[PDB]
Amino acid sequence: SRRNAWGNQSYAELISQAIESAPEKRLTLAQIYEWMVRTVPYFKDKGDSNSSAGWKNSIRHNLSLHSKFIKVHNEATGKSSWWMLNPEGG
Repeated sequence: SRRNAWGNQSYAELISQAIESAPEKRLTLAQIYEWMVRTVPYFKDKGDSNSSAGWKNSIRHNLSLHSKFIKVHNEATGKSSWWMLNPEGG
């Protein structure tokens, strides 16, 4: 309701852009976080503060909710599961 500024875009859309931006089309959980700061500098100010741990959890709900994302079995012995968009469309 009070969304504005860069755009009332949903986080699912911003996460899709990051994966779509990558060539292999694959990113780990930590990469989404770093990419958001890169694709959304407005978060650089919070990086110097603990408040960073807040918005990061919100993203975690999107990864679990909306099967839009598929889980990948990391060969690194499940060190960091890779997130990918479903190939049925996108």
